[PDB]
Amino acid sequence: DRFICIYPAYLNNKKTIAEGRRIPISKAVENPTATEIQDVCSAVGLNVFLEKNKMYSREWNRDVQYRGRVRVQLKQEDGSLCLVQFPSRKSVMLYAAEMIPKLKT
Amino acid sequence: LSLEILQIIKESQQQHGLRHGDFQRYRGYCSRRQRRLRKTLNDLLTDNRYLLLVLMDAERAWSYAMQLKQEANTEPRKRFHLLSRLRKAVKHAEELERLCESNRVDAKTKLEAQAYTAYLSGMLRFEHQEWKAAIEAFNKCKTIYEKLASAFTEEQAVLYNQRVEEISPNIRYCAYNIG
RNA sequence: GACUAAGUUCGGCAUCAAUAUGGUGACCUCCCGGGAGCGGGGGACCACCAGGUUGCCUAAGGAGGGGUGAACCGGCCCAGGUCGGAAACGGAGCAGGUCAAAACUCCCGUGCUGAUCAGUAGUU
Ligand SMILES: [Mg+2]
Ligand SMILES: [Mg+2]
Ligand SMILES: [Mg+2]
Ligand SMILES: [Mg+2]
Repeated sequence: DRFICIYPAYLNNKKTIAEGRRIPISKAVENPTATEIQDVCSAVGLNVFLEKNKMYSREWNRDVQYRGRVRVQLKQEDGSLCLVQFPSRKSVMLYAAEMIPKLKT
Repeated sequence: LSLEILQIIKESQQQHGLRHGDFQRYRGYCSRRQRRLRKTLNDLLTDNRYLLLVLMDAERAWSYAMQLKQEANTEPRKRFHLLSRLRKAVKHAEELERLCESNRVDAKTKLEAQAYTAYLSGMLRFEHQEWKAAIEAFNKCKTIYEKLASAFTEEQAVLYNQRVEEISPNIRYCAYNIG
C-alpha cells in the first residue's frame, strides 16, 4: 500500500504542466494509456498493478481512453530500492515515456 | 498680402470664450473656422487666407495646451500632453513665420509672425521651466512688440502695449529663478 | 445673385511609441517533499495592467466611460455534482455571482471628412 501513484496525464504531450504533465514535452508522448504504462513498466521487471477505474482529479474527459492510474513499487519495505535503476518517480515516468512508443509504432 | 496677427487673435479670443477662459469653446471655434477656411480654399501663396489658416492651426494647439494646464492642475498625466500641444503650437507658428517670409507679404506681418512665434516659444520654454531660454523669448517678444508700437499712433499701439503688459508677469517670474 | 465669416443638423474615416517601478494571467524548464488530491523552491518566456519619467511620435493620438466575456476558450468566488482521499481536505470546475488586467466591442474626447438647414447675416 506504500507505492507511488502514476497517472497517464503525467506523460501526455498534449497536456500542459497545469493540466498534470510531470515531464518535459520533448521526452513526453501522445495519449499514453494506463494500460500502456503498466505494460512497459512491468515488462522491464517492475512490480506494477493497474487501477482501471481511478481517474485523474485534473482529468475532465469522462471517456475510457483517459481513465486509469498505475501504482508502482519502488521499495521492498525495508526501505531499500526494489531496483537501483529506479530511485525516483521521475526516473520511472521518463522511462515509461521512453518505452511506450516501441509498442504500437 | 496682409495679416494682422495680434489683432486677429485678440478679437477671436475674446468673442468665443477667453472672456471667461473657456479654451474649449475657443479652440472649437478655431477648428470650425479652419474648416470654413480650408473649404473655401479647396505654391507659396495666392490669397491671405492661407496665413489665417496656419495661424488657426497654431491657435488650436495653443488653446488646447491651455485647457490642459487648467486640467493638469490635478491630472499630471495631462501635463505631458500640455507640453506636446505647446510644442506643436510652436511647430505651426514656425511654419507660419516660414510662410510670411515670402516676398508678397508686407514687413508688418513679418513682425507679427516672429513676435507670435516668440510668444509661444516663450510659453513652451516657460512650461519646461527653462528660465533663461524662456526669458530670451519673452524679451524677444517684448522687443518686437515695442517696435511695432512706436511705428503707429498711441491708439493703434494700445493693443501692443497691453500685450507687453500681459507678458510682463511672465518675464518677472523667469527672473527670480535665475537670480 | 455674387463675396464674407458665424449658426443649424446628420454621416464616413481615423485614433503613436518608448522607459523605471509594482501588479495580473498564462506557458515553458529545473530542483525538493508526498500513498493520492497535493506541498516547497530556482530559472525562461509571453500577454495584459497600474501608474512614475519620456520621445527620430502624430493631421490627432486621452494613460477616459461603458458593454459582452458566451455553445468551452479571460480572470476570480464557486452551491450542486465530480474526481483524489480512510478522512481532514483538495483538485478540476457547472448553475449563479463577479472584473485595473485574454480577446471582442460601443460611447466620450481628438483628427481628417462627406453633408444639412435660414435663404442668416456682413456687405455689395
Ligand atoms: Mg516532480
Ligand atoms: Mg466616430
Ligand atoms: Mg512565472
Ligand atoms: Mg497602461
